Amino acid sequence: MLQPKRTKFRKMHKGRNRGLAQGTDVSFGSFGLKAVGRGRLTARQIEAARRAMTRAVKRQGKIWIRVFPDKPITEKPLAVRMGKGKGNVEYWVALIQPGKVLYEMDGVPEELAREAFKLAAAKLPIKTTFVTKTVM
Amino acid sequence: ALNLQDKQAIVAEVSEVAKGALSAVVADSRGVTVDKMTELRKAGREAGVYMRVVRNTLLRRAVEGTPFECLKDAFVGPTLIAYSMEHPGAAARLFKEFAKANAKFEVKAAAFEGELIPASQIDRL
Amino acid sequence: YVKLQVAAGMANPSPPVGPALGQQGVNIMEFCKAFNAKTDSIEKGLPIPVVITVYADRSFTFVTKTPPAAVLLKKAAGIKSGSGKPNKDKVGKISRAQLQEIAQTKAADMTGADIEAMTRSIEGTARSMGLVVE
Amino acid sequence: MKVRASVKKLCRNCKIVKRDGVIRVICSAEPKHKQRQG
Amino acid sequence: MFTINAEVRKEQGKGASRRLRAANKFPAIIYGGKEAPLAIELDHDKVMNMQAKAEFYSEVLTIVVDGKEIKVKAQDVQRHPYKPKLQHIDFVRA
RNA sequence: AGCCAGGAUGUUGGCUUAGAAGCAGCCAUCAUUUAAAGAAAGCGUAAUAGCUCACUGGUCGAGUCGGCCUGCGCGGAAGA
Ligand SMILES: [Zn+2]
Repeated sequence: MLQPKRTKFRKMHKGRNRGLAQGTDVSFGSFGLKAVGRGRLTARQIEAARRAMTRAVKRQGKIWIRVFPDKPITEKPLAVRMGKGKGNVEYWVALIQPGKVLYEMDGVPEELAREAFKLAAAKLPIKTTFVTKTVM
Repeated sequence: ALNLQDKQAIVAEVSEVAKGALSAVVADSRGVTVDKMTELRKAGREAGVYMRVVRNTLLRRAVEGTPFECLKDAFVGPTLIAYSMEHPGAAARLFKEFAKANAKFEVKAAAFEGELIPASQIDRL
Repeated sequence: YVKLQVAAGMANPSPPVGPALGQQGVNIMEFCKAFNAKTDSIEKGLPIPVVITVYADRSFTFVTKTPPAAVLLKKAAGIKSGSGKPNKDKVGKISRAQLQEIAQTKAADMTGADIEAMTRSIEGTARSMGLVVE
Repeated sequence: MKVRASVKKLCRNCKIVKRDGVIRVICSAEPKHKQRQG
Repeated sequence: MFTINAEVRKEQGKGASRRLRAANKFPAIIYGGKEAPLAIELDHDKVMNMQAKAEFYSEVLTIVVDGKEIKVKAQDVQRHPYKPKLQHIDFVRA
């Protein structure tokens, strides 16, 4: 379950998720799963999904994961008042803007890939579509 | 399925063995097993006979290739044609005994010399 | 109207023959020993196919046909069992003369036009069980 | 009667229908495929 | 062979472009060579179905502008982020 | 789309199994007669047999198939 080996700082500003994505195109595989909607991907989500589409291909072809959960989220536990600092680090997320490419794939029949990606997207919080790499 | 090119080539093959053939017999192919049909295909390659089941509106296009055009009303109903490229007869004598052996289908109308022969007079061939 | 594949001079065990065509009204021992009297000529160890034809009066007529493509390919390559992994693992060999002997036996038993058609159907059963043609 | 908010064809004999503003899935073959939306 | 019909753009900027895109038309450009650049508009559909072939990118095409053809190649093309759409095309004079 | 017809030989392909015969499981999946017929898409057997399908000929007679992009609606939808 992905997570930065080591970081400069332990915690982060909530920040915003605004504007559109970079890496709109499929640069490695023949096919890719692109995100239409905008949202935060926990590492758990990405892992579960990668699993789903790994079962789906019977471990053939190849799978890239283009997104990384590099920003730490915190939570104060239950029954704790406000203040007294910033909450402890719960988990990691990747900010996703419309048009990012979450996974790439190739070495597989197209039909099968659309399938595997449907099964992968069942595990994801955000609106997604199927896409093909193009010439230029 | 069959593309227009497919149909065109096949019309050319039926028209091509039709030009080369001495005599033909049109018959009903319905209600008979592929076992007895491969049996009349062995009794076909043995008698020199070219056996076919071909589409009707395809065989109007191939038989427009002359002089079998008297057969274009014999193409209503399922069509199995026996072209004897070697000898005339041996189709018309083989089919009546195959249809009396099976007692299925028909064997409707023949063609020889450029004319059609009615079903009870195919005993001419 | 039933079919079985019975070893050369053999008949009347319970699981292979007796029940199968015995629930059909057939007398079991006449089939058994007229089939061992006909197929006494088939080599020991080859299953030979037999087509049993039963009529409303239980008197049957069976055509014993020539041993299978797979059995004559077991014997003409010398082997016992063919491949469990055909054309991946290859278990024996036959020159074109054995393809043509097995396809004269099966020239009596095929639908083929020429001995090349029967040699090609025995070619097909030669690629089925893994055997190499050399 | 599987009653759920996602209803599908579970084989080739399952046929979708809208009766009285409900979407159901009806099978001739398999009583177990009988579904209603809800 | 591909033939694209086009009109000369009387306007420019973000506003012009987004009114273009709303009307089911889209802006592109023709540069390269001794000449000056020529900004033009196109029908989104025609071209979207035309670049739906590969050769579009490897070949010399023609563009009909005010009675006058130019022969060009496809240089780079920016697509809308998630939509089956085209924001723009760089045409380089062939 | 419907309705009539056929869905063949080698062969029960080999492996394996008390049995696997298109249809436990493993591997190949060729060739023949072909209008067409997967070494078979499902029910079926102790294993068969038995039943449709893929595929093709017939009858019919002019439009039909399913994606893409969007507009408005349906279900998803329970509380004092
Ligand atoms: Zn069903």
